[PDB]
Amino acid sequence: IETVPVKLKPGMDGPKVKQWPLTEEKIKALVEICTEMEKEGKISKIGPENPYNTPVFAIKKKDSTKWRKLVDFRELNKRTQDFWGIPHPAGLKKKKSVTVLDVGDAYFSVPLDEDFRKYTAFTIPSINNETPGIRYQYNVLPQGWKGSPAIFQSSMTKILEPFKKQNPDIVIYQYMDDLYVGSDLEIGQHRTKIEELRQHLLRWYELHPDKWTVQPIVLPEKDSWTVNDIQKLVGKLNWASQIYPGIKVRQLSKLLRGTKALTEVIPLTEEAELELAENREILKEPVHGVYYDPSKDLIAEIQKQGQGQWTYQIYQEPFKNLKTGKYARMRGAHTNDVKQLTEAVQKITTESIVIWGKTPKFKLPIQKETWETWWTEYWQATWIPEWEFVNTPPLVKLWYQ
Amino acid sequence: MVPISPIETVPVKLKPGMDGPKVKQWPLTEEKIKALVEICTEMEKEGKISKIGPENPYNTPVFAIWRKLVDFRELNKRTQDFWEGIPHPAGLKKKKSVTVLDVGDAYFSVPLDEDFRKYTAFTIPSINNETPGIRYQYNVLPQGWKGSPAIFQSSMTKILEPFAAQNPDIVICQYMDDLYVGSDLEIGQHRTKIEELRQHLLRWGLTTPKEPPFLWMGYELHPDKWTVQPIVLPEKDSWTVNDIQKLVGKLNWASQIYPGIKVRQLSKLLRGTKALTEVIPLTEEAELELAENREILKEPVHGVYYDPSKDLIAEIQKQGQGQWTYQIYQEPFKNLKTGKYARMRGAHTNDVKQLTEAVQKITTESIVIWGKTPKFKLPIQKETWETWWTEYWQATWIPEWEFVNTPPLVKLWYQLEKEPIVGAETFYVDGAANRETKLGKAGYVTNKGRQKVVPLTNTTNQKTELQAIYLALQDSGLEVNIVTDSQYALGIIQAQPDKSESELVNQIIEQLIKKEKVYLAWVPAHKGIGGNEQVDKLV
Ligand SMILES: N#Cc1ccc2c(Oc3ccccc3OCCn3ccc(=O)[nH]c3=O)cc(F)cc2c1
Repeated sequence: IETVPVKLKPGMDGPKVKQWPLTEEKIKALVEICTEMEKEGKISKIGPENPYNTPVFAIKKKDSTKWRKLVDFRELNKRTQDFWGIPHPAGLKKKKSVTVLDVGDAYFSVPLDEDFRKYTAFTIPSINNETPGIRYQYNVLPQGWKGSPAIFQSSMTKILEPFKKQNPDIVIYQYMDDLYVGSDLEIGQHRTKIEELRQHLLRWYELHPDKWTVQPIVLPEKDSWTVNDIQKLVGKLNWASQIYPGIKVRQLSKLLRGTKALTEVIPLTEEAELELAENREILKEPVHGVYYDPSKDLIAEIQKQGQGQWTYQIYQEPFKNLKTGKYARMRGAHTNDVKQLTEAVQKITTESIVIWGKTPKFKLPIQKETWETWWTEYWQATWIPEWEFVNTPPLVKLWYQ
Repeated sequence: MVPISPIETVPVKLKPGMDGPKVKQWPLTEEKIKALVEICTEMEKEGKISKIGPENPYNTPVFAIWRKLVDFRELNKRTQDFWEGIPHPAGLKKKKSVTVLDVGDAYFSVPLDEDFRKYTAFTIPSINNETPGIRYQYNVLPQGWKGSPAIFQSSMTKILEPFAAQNPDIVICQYMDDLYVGSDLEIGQHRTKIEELRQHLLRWGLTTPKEPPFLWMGYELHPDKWTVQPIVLPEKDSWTVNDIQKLVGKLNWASQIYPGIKVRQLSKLLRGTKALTEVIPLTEEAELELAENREILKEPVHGVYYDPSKDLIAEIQKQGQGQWTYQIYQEPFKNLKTGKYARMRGAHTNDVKQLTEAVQKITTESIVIWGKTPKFKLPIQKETWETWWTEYWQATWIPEWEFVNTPPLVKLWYQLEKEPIVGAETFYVDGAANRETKLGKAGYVTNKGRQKVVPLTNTTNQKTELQAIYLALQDSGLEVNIVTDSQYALGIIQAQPDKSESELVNQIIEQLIKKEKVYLAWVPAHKGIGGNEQVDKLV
C-alpha cells in the first residue's frame, strides 16, 4: 500500500524502444485487456510528454484460450538499478520435483513509485498507422520488470511464512513473475500440496530436476570399424582433447595409414584398443576445474540435430560446460522448426533459472530475420532471455550426437 | 457567446541542466519590421501571443519572408524529447464516401503550457535600433516548435475519441493537420455526419472547410483505386552520384505499384560514395535496366483497396541476380500492391534462403499494412522446401503457402550424402601455400592409386584447400567420397551455396551439380592420418 522510491542507474535515461508490428487479433486482445486494466486503475493513459516506450504484445499460455499481455521489459530491466542479495537455493535443483506458479496477479496490488511510472510507458500500435497508438503507463507493479519481485520480496515473505514454518522441507524460490516450489513428495500429494499453496495465496508446469542430469562424452562400441568410423572417432577425440587433458589419438591414426576406401573395414590393433580404452576412462571422469562465476554471463548454445532432436550446452568459458542436454520433446511442433527452437529456448532458460538463478545469453542457429519475425508466435514464458545469431555451420554438431 | 470547450495543456519541460534560450535579434529592413508589427498586432488581438517585458531574459530570433518566420532552433535544442510511418493506400478499405478535412490554424488553436510560454519569447527590432525591440511571447503552439506536432496530435485524438466512440458506423483516420472520414452510409447521411463532426470540432474551436482524386503524400487516391503520382526520370548524358540516388529513390517509390522494377545495376554504382559530384558511365546491363524501367513506366498501373472478407495473397517470382519481385492481391490480376527484394551483401548464397528472406519481408510489411499474414504463392516445389528445411543445419520456417508453377523454379542443385558411398572412389585431398612467395600446391590421392598434384602461382592456403576439392570433383565418377582437413572448405560447402562470388567456389558448385552422389568427409590435419598426404603439397 506504500510506494518504495525506485530510481535508475547513473547516467542512463529511460527506455526508448520501437514497438514492433502486431497482427490484428493481438491488437484487439491488447485493447480489451488494457481497457479492463485501465478501469481497474492498474494502468493509465498518458500524454506525448512521455518519450519512453517499452515493446508489448499478446500470447496464450499452456492450456488456456485466454489472451495474456506480455511486455518486453529487457531494456527497462537492464536500465533499472541493480536491486539489492538472497543467495540462490542450491537445493532447488537437487529436489525430486519442482512446480512453477504464476504469481503475477499479486503484483497488481502494490502501487508503483509515482516518479518511476513514466519509464513503464508502452504503446498499443494501430494497423497501417491509420491512427496514433494508444499510450499507457503502469500505476501498480508491472509484470516482467525486475524491480517488481524485488519490491514484493518482503510481502511474499510475510505471505509464505506460515507455509515455510509448516513444511520446512519444501524449497521456495522466486524469479520474476514465477514462483518455483520444490519437494520430494508424490505427484498426487504434490498436486494437492500445490492446490493447498495456491489457495493459501488465493485467500491472501510439472518439472522433475531429478530426471535432469549432466551428460558425458561417449564413444562408439563396434566389432568391426570402417575407415570412416575411425576417422570420425579421431575427429571426435581430437575435439574432446580441448576439454580433457590426456586424450591421445596417435595409435588410432596409425591405423589410417595408407589411402583406403572409407567403407573398408580395418581391424583394431592392440595399441589402438588400449588407447581407445584409456580415452574412455578419461571421458568417464568429469571436467577439471569447472566452476560457476556469478559475475560472468551464462552462454547457451543450441544445435539442431533434426527429427525434432536438439542439443544444448550452457557454459561461461569455452570448453568448460556447466550444463549439457538434449531436447527431443515433441508437442504439436512436428512441422515447425522455429516453434521447436522457441520451446527449447524456453526450457533451457527455465532450467538455467532453477540452477543459477538467472537467464543465459543464447547463440541461436537461425537467421536473425526469421527468428525476429516468428518467435513471439510461440512464446509462452513471462521472462525473455538475450540472444544472438550464429550463421556459420558448426562442425561440432555431430560431436554432441 | 458559446464557451468553446477547454483544451487541457501538456506540461512541457526543458532538458535538465538548461535554461530558456537567449539569442540576439538580427537586423531587418523597415519593411520586414512593419510587416511583423502588423502581423503580431492582430495575432495579439486573436490571443495567440502576448506582450511581455524585461522580466523575461529569454529570446529567440525571428525573420520575415508577408509571413513571419520564427526560428526555434536553439529552443528545439533545449526542449525535451517527445513521442512520435504514413498509412499505405493498399491497406485502406473501400468506402462509399470519403471526406477530407484540413483544420486551419492547427497549432494556433491549441494552448501552450503557461509555464513554458516564457521560453517562446521573441523580439521585433524597432527602426534603426533607437528603441528596445517590441517584446512578444507565444500563448499557443509555435510554428516550427519541436513539441507542436505531438501535442496537437494528442489533443486532436482526445477531442475526436468521443465522436468516434459514438459513431461506429463511420471510420476516421487521423494524420497531422488532416482528418479523413469514410463511410458506407448514404451520401446525405454521410454529409450530415460530416457536418456533425465539424460541429463537434467547432465545440473545441477547430475550424474546417478538396475532392477526389486526392493528391496525398506522393499518391493519387481515386474513389475505387489508388496509384502513385507521375514519376519524373531525368535523362542525362552525364550522370552524377546524387542523380543516381534520386533516380534509385524514384524507382523504389514507383516499384510499390509498378511490377518488374530493377535497381541493382544502378545501385552497384553507389559503392565508394559520399562524393556527390562525379561522372559515372553505365554498363549495357544498366542502360537496358533503365530502358526496361522506362518500358514499365510507359503506361500507368493502378492498385485496388483492401477487402477484409477476402483472403490476402502474395505471389513471388525470381528476377535473377539476387533480385526478387512480388505482387500482393486478393482478386486475380487486381493487385493491392507490388514490391521487390534484393539479396543481402554476402560471399555465398542460394535461392531458397533469398526466397525465405523475401517471405519474411513481405510478412512484416503485410502485418504492418493489413495486420495479417498473407497466403503465399511461391515458385518452389513442396518436396524441395521439405528436403531443404529437414536437412538444413539452421532452423527455418515459411508460413502457409502453395506452389505456383511459374518458372524459373527454385530448386536444390546438389545434395551431399549423409553416409560414405559403397563402391565409390575415395579422394583424399589436400592443399597448401607459401605465405611469402604465394606459391602453392593442390591435389589428391585415391584408394585406387589415382594421384594428382597441381602447382599454383599467386594463391593462398584456403584457395588451395578449395582447389584440391575442385580437382577431386573433376577427375572422379558420378559417385565419389572426398576426405579433407580444411574446416574452411567444409564450412563453405555445408552452407550449400548455389552461387558464389569466388569463381573457384562457383566451379566447385558446377561440378557438384553434375554428380549423382557426393559424400564429403572431414578429418583433423597433421594427425598422421594416412591418405591425407600433407607432405605431398608441402614440397
Ligand atoms: N488527401 C487525402 C486522404 C484522403 C483519404 C485518406 C483515407 O481515407 C479514408 C479515411 C477514413 C476511412 C476510410 C478511408 O478510405 C479507405 C479507402 N478509400 C480512400 C479514398 C477514397 O476516396 N475512397 C476509399 O474507399 C485514409 C488514409 F489513411 C489517408 C487518406 C488521405
